[PDB]
Amino acid sequence: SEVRTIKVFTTVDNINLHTQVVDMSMTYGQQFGPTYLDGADVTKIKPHNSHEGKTFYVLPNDDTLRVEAFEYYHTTDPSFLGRYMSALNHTKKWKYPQVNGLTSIKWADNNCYLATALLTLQQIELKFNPPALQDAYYRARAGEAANFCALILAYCNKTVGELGDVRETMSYLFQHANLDSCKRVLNVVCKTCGQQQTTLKGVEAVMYMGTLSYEQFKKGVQIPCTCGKQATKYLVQQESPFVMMSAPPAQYELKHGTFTCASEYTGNYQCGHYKHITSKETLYCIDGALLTKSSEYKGPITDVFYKENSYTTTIK
Ligand SMILES: Cc1ccc(NC2CNC2)cc1C(=O)N[C@H](C)c1cccc(-c2ccc(CN[C@H]3CC[C@@H](O)C3)s2)c1
Ligand SMILES: [Zn+2]
Repeated sequence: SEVRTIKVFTTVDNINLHTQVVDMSMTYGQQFGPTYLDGADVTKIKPHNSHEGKTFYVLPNDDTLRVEAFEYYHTTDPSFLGRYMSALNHTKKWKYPQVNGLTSIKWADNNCYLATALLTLQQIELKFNPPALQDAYYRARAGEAANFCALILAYCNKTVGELGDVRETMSYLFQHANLDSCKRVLNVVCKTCGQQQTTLKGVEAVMYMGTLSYEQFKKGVQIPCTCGKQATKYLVQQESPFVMMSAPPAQYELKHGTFTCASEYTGNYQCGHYKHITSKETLYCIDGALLTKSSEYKGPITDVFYKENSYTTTIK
């Protein structure tokens, strides 16, 4: 029969486009290997006329594509692009309403943890190393978050519909961000073992598990020492744009102007629901597309974010 061809573009980054002549006899899979159009898998689909001039993602099967992919995503995981595309096929159908001047996500597929992560990222100063996240984060801030959400899912190895932990999600994202200048100095004091000082850099400089209260962390927290006597750990020095204080969910009171934003978590381990509390002129509770306002808050909180620049203790 007649051999028909169209010109299309292939890519791994949607920056470097590569002109290809495709036979309309054969599947994309027979000519490129696994191929995606706007996240949708077309590997086993024959080219349509409407495809002419369109861009298709392909797996890097040569050194040029492998390098462009690594430079863009900062990963060599062979399944990364397929997972990104599979997730994108879903997140492009989500609604991203502007709620309180920020981009949120209307609830679907257990995406409350992503909505809360996305709302937190918009409030804190953060530069991503992968251009993929830089580029998608810039679009997410402008209200176009489908790509950013699909990259978060891909980078965090989460299925669409699986409930995730906001603290684990932020931890992954922080590990792909420039925090080289973030520094934390801790002092642990025991009656027996004396005073020992530790300096933490990067992700460990901005995250703490065991208290929601920045003020309590500064005053001092009780931790088990090596000897088995209780010891006091306190913050001596903090240099970072923000700090993230996490703990297992507990009834907490949030007061206007004493924090930036917080993760509320109702329900049981791995099957609950996240809401985002933010401090503006009053306390805002952002629940996907749903918004409520209150002068004060009491609820089960698991993450609190406070802004920072430089803090030095007055203790000793
Ligand atoms: C949602 C989710 C997904 C995946 C994972 N995976 C693992 C962590 N990495 C691998 C976790 C969670 C999770 O649920 N996190 C919350 C913050 C959380 C964290 C820690 C503990 C708990 C809880 C314990 C008990 C609970 C029931 N309710 C309590 C809380 C308030 C009080 O009045 C009753 S929730 C949750
Ligand atoms: Zn001790």
